[PDB]
Amino acid sequence: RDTVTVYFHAIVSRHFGFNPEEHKVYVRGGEGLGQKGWTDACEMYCTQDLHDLGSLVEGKMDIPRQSLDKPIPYKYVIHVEYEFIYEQAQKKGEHVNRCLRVVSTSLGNGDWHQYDDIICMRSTLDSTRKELLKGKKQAAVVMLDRIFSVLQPWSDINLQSFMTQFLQFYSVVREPMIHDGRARKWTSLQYEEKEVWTNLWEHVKKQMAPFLEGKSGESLPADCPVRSKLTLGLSILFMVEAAEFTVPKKDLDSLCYLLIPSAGSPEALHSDLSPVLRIRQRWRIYLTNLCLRCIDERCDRWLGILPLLHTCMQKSPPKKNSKSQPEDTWAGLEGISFSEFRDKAPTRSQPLQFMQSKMALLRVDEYLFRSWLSVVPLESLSSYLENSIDYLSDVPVRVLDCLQGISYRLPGLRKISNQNMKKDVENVFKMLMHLVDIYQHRIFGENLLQIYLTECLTLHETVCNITANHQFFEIPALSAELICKLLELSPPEKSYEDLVTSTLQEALATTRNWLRSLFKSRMLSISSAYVRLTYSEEMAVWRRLVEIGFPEKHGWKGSLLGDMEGRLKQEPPRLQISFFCSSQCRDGGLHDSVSRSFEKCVI
Amino acid sequence: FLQKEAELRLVKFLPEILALQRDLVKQFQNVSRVEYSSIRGFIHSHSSDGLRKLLHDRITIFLSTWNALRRSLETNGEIKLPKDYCCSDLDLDAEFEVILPRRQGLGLCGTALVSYLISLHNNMVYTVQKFSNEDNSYSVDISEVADLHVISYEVERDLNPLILSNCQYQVQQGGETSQEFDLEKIQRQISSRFLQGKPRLTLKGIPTLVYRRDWNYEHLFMDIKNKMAQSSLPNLAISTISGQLQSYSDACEALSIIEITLGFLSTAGGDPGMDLNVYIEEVLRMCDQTAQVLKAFSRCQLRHIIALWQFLSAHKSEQRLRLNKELFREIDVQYKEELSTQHQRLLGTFLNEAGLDAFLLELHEMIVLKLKGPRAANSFNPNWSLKDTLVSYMETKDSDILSEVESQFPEEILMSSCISVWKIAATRKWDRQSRGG
Amino acid sequence: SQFLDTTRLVQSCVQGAVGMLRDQNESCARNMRRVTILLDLLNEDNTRNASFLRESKMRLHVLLNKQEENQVRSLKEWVTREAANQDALQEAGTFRHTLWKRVQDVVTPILASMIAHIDRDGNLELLAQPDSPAWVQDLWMFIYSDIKFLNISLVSFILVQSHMNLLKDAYNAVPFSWRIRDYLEELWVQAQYITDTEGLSKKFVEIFQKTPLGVFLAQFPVAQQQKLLQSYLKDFLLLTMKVSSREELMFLQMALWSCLRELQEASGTPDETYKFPLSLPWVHLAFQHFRTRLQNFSRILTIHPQVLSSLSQAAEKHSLAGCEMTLDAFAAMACAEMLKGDLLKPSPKAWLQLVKNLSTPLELVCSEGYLCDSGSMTRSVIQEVRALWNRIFSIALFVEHVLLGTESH
Amino acid sequence: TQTGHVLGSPQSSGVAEVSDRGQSPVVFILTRLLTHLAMLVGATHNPQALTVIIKPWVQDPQGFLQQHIQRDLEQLTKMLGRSADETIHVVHLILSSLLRVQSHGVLNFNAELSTKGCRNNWEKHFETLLLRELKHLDKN
Repeated sequence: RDTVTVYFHAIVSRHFGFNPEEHKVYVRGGEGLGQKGWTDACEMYCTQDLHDLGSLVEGKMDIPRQSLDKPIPYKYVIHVEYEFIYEQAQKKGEHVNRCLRVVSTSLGNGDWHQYDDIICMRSTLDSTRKELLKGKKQAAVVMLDRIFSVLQPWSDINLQSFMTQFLQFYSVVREPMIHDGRARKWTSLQYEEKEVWTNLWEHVKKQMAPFLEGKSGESLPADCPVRSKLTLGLSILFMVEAAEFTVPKKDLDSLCYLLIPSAGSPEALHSDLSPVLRIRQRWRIYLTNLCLRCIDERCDRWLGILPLLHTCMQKSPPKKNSKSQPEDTWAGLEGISFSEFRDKAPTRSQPLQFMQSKMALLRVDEYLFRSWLSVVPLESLSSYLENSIDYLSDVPVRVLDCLQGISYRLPGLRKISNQNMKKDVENVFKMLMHLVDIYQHRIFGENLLQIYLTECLTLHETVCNITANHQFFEIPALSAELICKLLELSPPEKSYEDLVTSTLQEALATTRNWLRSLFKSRMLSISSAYVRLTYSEEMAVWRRLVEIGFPEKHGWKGSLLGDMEGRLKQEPPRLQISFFCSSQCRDGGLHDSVSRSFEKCVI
Repeated sequence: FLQKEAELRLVKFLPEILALQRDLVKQFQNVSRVEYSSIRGFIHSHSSDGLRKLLHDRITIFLSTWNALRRSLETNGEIKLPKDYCCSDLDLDAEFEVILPRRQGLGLCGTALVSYLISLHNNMVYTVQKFSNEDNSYSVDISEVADLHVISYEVERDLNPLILSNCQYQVQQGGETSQEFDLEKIQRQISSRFLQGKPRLTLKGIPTLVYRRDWNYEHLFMDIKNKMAQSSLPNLAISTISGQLQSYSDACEALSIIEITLGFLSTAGGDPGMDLNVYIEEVLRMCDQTAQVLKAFSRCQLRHIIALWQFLSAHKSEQRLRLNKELFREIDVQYKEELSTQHQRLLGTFLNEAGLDAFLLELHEMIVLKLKGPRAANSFNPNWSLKDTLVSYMETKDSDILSEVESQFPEEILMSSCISVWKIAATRKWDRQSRGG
Repeated sequence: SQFLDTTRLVQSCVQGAVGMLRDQNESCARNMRRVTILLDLLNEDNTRNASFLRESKMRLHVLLNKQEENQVRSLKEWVTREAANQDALQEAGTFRHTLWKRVQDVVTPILASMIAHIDRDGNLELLAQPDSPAWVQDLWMFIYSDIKFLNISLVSFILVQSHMNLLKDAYNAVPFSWRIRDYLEELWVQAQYITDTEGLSKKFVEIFQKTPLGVFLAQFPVAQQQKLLQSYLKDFLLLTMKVSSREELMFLQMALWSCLRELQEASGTPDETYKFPLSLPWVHLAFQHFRTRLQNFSRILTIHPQVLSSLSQAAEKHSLAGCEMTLDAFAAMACAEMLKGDLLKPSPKAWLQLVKNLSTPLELVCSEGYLCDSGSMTRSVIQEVRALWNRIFSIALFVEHVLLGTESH
Repeated sequence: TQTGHVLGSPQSSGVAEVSDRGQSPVVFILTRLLTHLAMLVGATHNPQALTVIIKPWVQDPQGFLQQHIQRDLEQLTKMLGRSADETIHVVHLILSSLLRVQSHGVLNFNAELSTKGCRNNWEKHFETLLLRELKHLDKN
């Protein structure tokens, strides 16, 4: 309890001529180590041979807790040859020796790891400094490799040991420290943390490379310390996040490729990997800042990070739209501003191809489809619905989430003036009816019809109030067709009759309010002795809103006809007689109800 | 102690399940607002991993203790429950409502468990007190119970050594090994650590949620009658009131005002004096609506409020009679049956000698308080008479004229037609009041 | 907007809202008090009242916005729907009267639920109480000016529940007691789950300062901060443990303050977590580290009501609770002294019942497991009370063995 | 009330089946063991009648009663500070001792156990005989 375990790691250089069989190494330091000053305190054991670099050596000891946050002088000796530090002492007669400062807050699991660079023998300035810098670079690389290897096997304890070891590693390396009378930074090296992490990134890129070529499992290099692509991605995430240092934009295509859940389609693998990532708080901030840093004008592979984030929260909410919260929570993002990317110039055609390349990813969870719904551009949303025919055939329930998504995105979009999104809207609605009627009526099964009806009527109400130009009447027209076809598909208690009555009343009320709303004027104004409608293509509008087949026990034939007969009766009889056969009220529609009403009003 | 040691071992976790109940009560202080099907969805519906694991271990312990104690609840607890609760071994993926401590439907799991635990603790401490102490006053509620107040022990770690130290070996010169259990030392050892100094638990601070919507209005009437010496309305006073509320919307506004003031007065105090005017204007500070209703209430005090309410209610209904308006629109149609010729003939025979003013009032009160439509034949099936139910309802709190409705009332009133009698009586009163002058 | 006088609507409907509120039939029913205090605080004369009205307006707006979303718009278009309800028309005079009646009946239950959720124990009285320190109204507004922190649900006679078994006009000194309690509890749960029990205090305090409430209270000066702290210990003590007195509440107050200071003396000299020692989380920390001790102290306060008399002289003749906590030790000392004082005055059997009732708490307090570490003076105190406890226990055994036998046989 | 053989699966971590309202634990245990073995003997001829008698199960009286008897025997060997062989010896002595109780004092009780009063009288006489025979096993 009163002792802290410090693990010393070092490298003996090849110039020492060190032999583990014949020569022994020790750590000799002042009284801060817990033993007698400058005595053999920790025996230092060789572990691996680094060829030209030398020999990697590891050991451990227990220092008193009173030594925490204090400078402890120490040096490496070989059995006796003391290590030589190529630094001039500030005070004459003083020995420049390594400084151990164990950070109490950075202990983590309770064990500190002191990483010491290559041990250099005194050669019995600029060139020597460069060679020492190269040796320290290689030492940092190999200890980073060892910290990589600590991550295996993939366990929570290994992950915590990894993060603590990396934190201590960065703390030691970024600020080379020495002790000659008093602890001081090794400024003569000029090894700023900038160059430190430049070398670290250059080392990291060689571990990045094999997975980019498709290597995985056995095909990976045998010296690769990390075997699972997701594990390597999480590792580089942890290293770059704990240092908060910039990433080249070319390296995003690699780091976001690592986090893709390759070979992890079943949810069983993700559930079994969840215990390695039990902490559900720091990982959220980590992934959100990762995606927000990747929101730059590359924004390609980041769609693969959604399932990984989306595999560790609650299950999919079945609640209706407009009840819980806007799309941020329903899609599960809460941290990405897709509103600016959905409403802008679609110069990035990559996401569509990415999604087309990753059908399998759509089966790894249930938040991915809804998240993709709120991020895809609207003009390409018809293709998005087309590409999910197989997914909807596997489970004929995701159409509810499609309705939630459209009823989410539609009210946000501004009023209508163009022809492009006219094509967008008709295409997406026709794909919607297509994917609705093809499969079955099992969509309404398991007593799910009520929320579907509510979603449809809310879509009707929220789409009526975006059209005020009498030419886009086709949007409410197919909306009414959609409600009509979903009314007749459910299997035949009185609850269904009450629900259908209420839904059809709300539908016809919304249509009626819309027709009154966009027609805030007169009609068939003459102004030329050549009477024509102020809404010239209005009649056909009516023509498409009446043929839709609804149950005759309801209205739509006593209510809407009354609306027309109220509309026409204000106009003077002479004017309507003149307009009656003005070669524009053509198309006797084989007993068309609206033409017949025109006849009745005229007589 | 050895009779009930098995269940005494599980009283140590009573604070845990109680705290779970407090949390669920506070977090679901509503009615019919639950959507979670299984406990698994409810626990996984929390982003806080620490809170998730807290709920996990708490619910695992709750399930284990419920499964361990679901045998004596159907036979030994003072609350009666159906056998459908303990017949199956509940799991984590079970229904969610079971963990909610209700008192009527499917919620008796936690309530029965905690009540059985407190009952056995109370019985043990009561027996100990009546054995040696014979007197005590230490007692605590269930609102601040701690692990220090409950009885907890581990058999392998604490209970086994204390009794194994009390196995005495005796040897005789001839050679023998006899085993003796001296009762005094073991009794003092066991009593002085576990079952002495403990408080006497009471069932006051129980975590329980409200299931019944207190809208029957009868508790309000009882509270008004118990808090204040309520008095009847003087004839000149009620005559003036009926004079000043001849309109309909005036009656509706008076109804609204008096319902609000009665809701305030039932759950609070009020002086029998302090006339209704000053009570209205400055006691609860609402703005002036119409001078007519204030001038009507001017000559009334608090000591008449409920009576005023009933009369006012009748007036509203009576008004609906004169304008041929459908007078209930809320009650069951099973009571909207027309009396026969003989039935109305005997009804008129009663009306010819009767104090109609109070009788119609009380009968209208009965309909408007109990005959609400659905769920009305439980104690008022449309097959009894009226004199029996009238006397039963009036002997509780009324000492008004009674003998007319048990010595002259029709004996075959056909409760099925109960609106018709009051409607015909109201028509008779209206004709008497209007056609004379 | 100007389309309807919202202030007039609420001033009219507060009576309807509070009329159906009910306490637990005995917990200081304040219905007339509630409406009076509301109308006192529902005007526009004061800028504080104007801010309250604005916040109530936005809260009612957002609550109703979330409310109507389940409607089928058959009630969203409320005017025509009411008009078709002809009986509602003939009961409510004219047409505009009927519209006003419909609006007020829509609004009354929502405002009643708002009062129930806000006035859990008397939070409204703080604003109306004059000479209220600035921190009172500042914190009340700040907690009342958020959505996620104070989320309000909706739903007959709704219920408002008490949380501390309030005495006559308790009016919890903190603007909000239960909400802060639960918020800090869940913050502690998260901090203790994520991090081990080594930097528990540091992680808890840093996640306390991370919340907007912490950065809000950081702007409070030292005097208001410490008064808020003392009120916080008071309300937490009243909520957690119910006392049937006033002086014992102050004794518990000083005990908890001493425990907090002792906890703030455990570390040698960090100067990173001790730079804000006058902070809320320490309170919880104190309990989480001394709960058993406090519980036992509570027991020794609940088991004997007259011991407070000796406590009445404690600070007068000890000047205790300076750095560490000693009140349980002094309670044990006082109990031992009252034992050794008379030994026969009330009754030998009444004495025996008294000593046997307090036998086991006095055994618990005199345990090395109880006192894990403290000052050497406290250790000497526990040793001497161990000696006196053993003496009085021997006397109790002696009397129960001889006097009972010689008086019954 | 709740007549029949309403019991859960013996592999339950519930209560140890403490004695009822008015029986000594050892006598109650012996009486329930004898009733269980009697139900086994009856079921070995016509399992359908017992299937009608016992409410919960519908599959097999034999296996469920076997598990019941196993739990009974292990709790008996946990009951007497003897060996399991010695528990078997004790139960054999108890069983053979009620054969030599020809003394007839068992009147005024129904021979069909159709009423609760007669059931309680049967339990009373069973308790009397069980105590008379268990106060004679230490020296035998």
